[PDB]
Amino acid sequence: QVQLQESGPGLVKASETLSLTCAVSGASINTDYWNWIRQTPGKGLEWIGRFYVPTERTEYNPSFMNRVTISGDTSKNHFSLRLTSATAADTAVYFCARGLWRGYFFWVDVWGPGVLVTVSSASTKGPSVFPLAPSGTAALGCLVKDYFPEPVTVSWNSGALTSGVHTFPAVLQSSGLYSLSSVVTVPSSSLGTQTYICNVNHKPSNTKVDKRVEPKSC
Amino acid sequence: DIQMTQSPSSLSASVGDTVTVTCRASQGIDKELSWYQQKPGQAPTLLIYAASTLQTGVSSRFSGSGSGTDYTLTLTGLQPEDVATYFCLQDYSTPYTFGQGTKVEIKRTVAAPSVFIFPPSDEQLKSGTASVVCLLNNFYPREAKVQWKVDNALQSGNSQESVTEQDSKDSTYSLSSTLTLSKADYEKHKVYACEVTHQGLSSPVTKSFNRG
Ligand code: NA
Ligand code: NA
Ligand code: NA
Ligand code: NA
Ligand code: NA
Ligand code: NA
Repeated sequence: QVQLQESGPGLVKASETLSLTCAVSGASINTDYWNWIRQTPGKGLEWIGRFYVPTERTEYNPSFMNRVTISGDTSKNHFSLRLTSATAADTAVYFCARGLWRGYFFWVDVWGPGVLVTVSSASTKGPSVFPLAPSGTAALGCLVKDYFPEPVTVSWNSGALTSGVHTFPAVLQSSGLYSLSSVVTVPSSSLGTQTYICNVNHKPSNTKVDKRVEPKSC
Repeated sequence: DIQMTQSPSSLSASVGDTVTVTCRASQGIDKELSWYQQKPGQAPTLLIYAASTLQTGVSSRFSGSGSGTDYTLTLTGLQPEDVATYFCLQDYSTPYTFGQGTKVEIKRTVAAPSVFIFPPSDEQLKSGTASVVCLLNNFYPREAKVQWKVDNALQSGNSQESVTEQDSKDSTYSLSSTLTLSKADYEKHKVYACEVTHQGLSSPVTKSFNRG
């Protein structure tokens, strides 16, 4: 079970430094290579640099000039990325990924889930969570409104409810804040008996919001 | 630097079809290229490296070939699960560079949306704003029209739409339309309706609630 996990998403103020960490499990960073890659819709995937721990040798994409450095911690099985003088152009999903090097060939066999980092001159704000009350199948959801920056994670009943869940892409409001909805379709039989709570997690703000959704009454 | 040109940027295919994605390198890269699958909302996973060596554990339906500058990823027996974006990566020379990716979509039988409307929360209405949501669930094709009507008068300008990526199971889409108003203007009217037009519906479906 080789697994990789980047630091939690967050906000980076303009001109300050972007810092991330990848926690590696199932493999030692004392072998093979360790990369940071970022992804944007318009720019696609961008390789940032690779890192070899035993010799502490580092190879960076020149396009980042000398804003970037990659280091490790061999007893904690962590490696990190730092990117100074952060700018709006650095907003992206950052991936940590292992790279294997056999002969002349190099490829990325294990990627992390990726973490969104938003560069902004504004401040974090937690979401307001409102219910989408229902009414043989019914639909209900949560309205995660007015939060900054992206993203928010949404579960239902602490992960117990999975089938039929749709968490829509966030929308940018004239507010400058993001808003999305998460819906789930359940048997109409279970509305009065079963309880439905959406677990919203806004890691950029370290704000968790839990909201129950019931049919409005008289 | 090496420039990777990938084509097509997007394609649509039916279940069981064979799809081919191409990446063209700015110069010979002597088979130092790998391919990756990235399902919606997930991170990329390895498929092939060294241009044609299949990663152990990945289905044999994926195949890679190429020499010099031109490289191909071929995907046979297309299944709904294969909906994803596929990228190339050249490891010939640093900086490593990626193709722009090919978005692979699935063609399926027409499926009609299940429509639902949600009135504003009483909680939010206390704060002074009202959000009405209309949900179009599991439909295909992606094309759809949603028009808001308050007191059965067409409304425009105060709504924003959001659509999910194609479902990996049934290859369907879902859509949300959010009409947001001040509480004052929300209370100026009584009937709030969501008229939905779509291929799979005999006639436009209208779902409404009355305020009170
Ligand atoms: Na190589
Ligand atoms: Na964003
Ligand atoms: Na919304
Ligand atoms: Na060149
Ligand atoms: Na297409
Ligand atoms: Na309510």
